[PDB]
Amino acid sequence: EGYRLDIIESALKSKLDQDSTSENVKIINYLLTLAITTVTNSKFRSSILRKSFDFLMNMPNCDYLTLNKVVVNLNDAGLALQLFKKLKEENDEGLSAQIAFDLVSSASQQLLEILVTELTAQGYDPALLNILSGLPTCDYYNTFLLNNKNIDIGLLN
Amino acid sequence: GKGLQSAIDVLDPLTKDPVDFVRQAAMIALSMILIQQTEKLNPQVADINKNFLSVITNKHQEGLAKFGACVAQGIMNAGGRNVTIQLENADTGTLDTKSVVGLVMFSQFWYWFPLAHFLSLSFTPTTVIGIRGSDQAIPKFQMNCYAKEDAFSYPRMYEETTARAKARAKKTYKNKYSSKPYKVDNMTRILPQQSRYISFIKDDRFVPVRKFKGNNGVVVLRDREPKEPVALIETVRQMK
Amino acid sequence: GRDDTKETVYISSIALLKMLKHGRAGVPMEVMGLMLGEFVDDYTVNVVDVFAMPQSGTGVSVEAVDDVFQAKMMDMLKQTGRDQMVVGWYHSHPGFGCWLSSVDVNTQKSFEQLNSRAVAVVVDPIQSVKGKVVIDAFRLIDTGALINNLEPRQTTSNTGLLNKANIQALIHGLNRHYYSLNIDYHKTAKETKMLMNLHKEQWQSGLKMYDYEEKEESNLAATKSMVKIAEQYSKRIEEEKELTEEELKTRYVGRQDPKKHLSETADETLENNIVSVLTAGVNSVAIK
Ligand SMILES: [Zn+2]
Repeated sequence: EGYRLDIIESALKSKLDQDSTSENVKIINYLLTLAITTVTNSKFRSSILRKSFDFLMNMPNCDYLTLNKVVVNLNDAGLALQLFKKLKEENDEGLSAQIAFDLVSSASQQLLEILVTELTAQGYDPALLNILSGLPTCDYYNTFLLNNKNIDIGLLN
Repeated sequence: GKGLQSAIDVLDPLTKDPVDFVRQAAMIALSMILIQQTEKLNPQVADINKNFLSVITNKHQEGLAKFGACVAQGIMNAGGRNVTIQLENADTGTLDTKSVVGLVMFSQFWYWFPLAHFLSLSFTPTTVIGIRGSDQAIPKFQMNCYAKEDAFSYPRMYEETTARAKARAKKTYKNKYSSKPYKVDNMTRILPQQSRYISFIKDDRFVPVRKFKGNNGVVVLRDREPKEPVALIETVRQMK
Repeated sequence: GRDDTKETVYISSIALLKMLKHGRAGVPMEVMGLMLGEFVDDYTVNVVDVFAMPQSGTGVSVEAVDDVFQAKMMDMLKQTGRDQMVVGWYHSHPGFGCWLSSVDVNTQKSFEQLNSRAVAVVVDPIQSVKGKVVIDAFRLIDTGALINNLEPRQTTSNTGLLNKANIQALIHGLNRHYYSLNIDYHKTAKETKMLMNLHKEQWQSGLKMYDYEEKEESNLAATKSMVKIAEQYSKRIEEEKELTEEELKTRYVGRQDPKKHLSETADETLENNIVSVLTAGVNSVAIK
């Protein structure tokens, strides 16, 4: 309410340090809900989202769902680039595939295209490139539609 | 797709008023609230379909009402009944630009009927699909669903010696954690309502890379038996 | 192209006013006049203004299609602009309703063999009221398209299906010989701004108090009427004690209800009195 982001940062850095992964995830998600549903000043919203992103990045173990929410809401290509940098440094293939699929399932087209182009320029693992291209996801959904079809043709007749 | 009851109560008078095109609009909208909903999920679903059949029949109805009922039947039983409309995004908060654009376009079919097909933009499949992640190959594995099987199922098809002699002488609703989890295969219809109750098996050749969040997205598993072969569902691109 | 159902005829203010003035002036003769406009496109038929054809001594039949008058009026209207086509004809059907007859069908056939997209707008000055001027264009069905049963109507829009065909119009045959059209009066800011002047009083009438003898006789008469109505109200309240609802639902049907009269008299005299006070004070202060 007071538009005091620095006080939020100080309180978070004071409290979350002496806490576990799950508890910090809970408090950060509560803060994210408050920012999403209550904050009106869009610039303040972007600021708090960015600081939450930084706090989750610095946190030892990171729940990538929260970072996915943050990068989706803020819609910043560089932040997702830093996220993928950290993920490739950790060399988590399953985490990489899951985060790429989640980003494909929910992201603005411009950000997705820019991130794919930058990842290709940096020459990441081609699995991430093809996944983020969007072809495998739509292909799998098409397969789901084709295999499990159930149509009431009699009703149409 | 939310299936909110109060909206249905408000729409109930609208679908029965004298004015025909209001009936058409109400019928189309009512099929947008109850998309991918079975009679077991909500008692009012079956009567709405009966009303749709009655309006499609009973030739003494205005053409606007006939068109509304036909398009409502088309929407309510969406493609293979395996796809829903989700203006809201997944666990995150997003408008999902494609869906909003498509539904704005579908609301424009008051001056161009061909534009009604634009609603196919917003159609989003309902699936909890698993992949190996090592090679992006779909495996076959069962998952636990802690709910009654009698709810999240496809609706039924369209249907239309003297004693013996004296014997004759005298003749003159929550479904919340119902336990007993039942296996659901991969690549199967997972309603967003039931997606929260979907759970994996603690022991399996494949274990999720993360904790399942009850959404309708893609979950990458982890091969705990990287040597043995298992049956793979082949994607349409795969056989070329 | 089998036409469409979203076709709309756009009638300007000039055309509609001339239509009504000419229709009311010839009751009950079905006067007819041409209709100068332009064909914007397949879906829109703009109409600029109309002019009247003379009514020959035929009576109640629309058959005077004199060509000399039409040619002269068209040629020497061009001298002062209005370079437009002969888009349609309008004829008034006073009293019956909006529907075409056999003679009307033949005349519209004659027009169609010249333009093939000629509307047949039918005014009706008799049954028109201030806000519901009844107007609806018509155009003949093709011919043997009834073998295809596809009378030229492609419902590519809901804008044409919203209008509902009249009951008595179907008796003469609406969807059998002439598919109906839509009517959309299109205005202009200049015209709607300044037609407001019909209800703008003269400036020198607001401050004009009327003679100060009638304003006292009226007050005295209103007070006497109030006294009598109050007495009737007293007897009404007395009589209402012993009456059952099935009578009160129909009791004051044929006799003066001495309550609405009281309220009406009070409101009317109070409004007149307030206006009188304000006028008197305003002139006493400002005029001096
Ligand atoms: Zn006539």
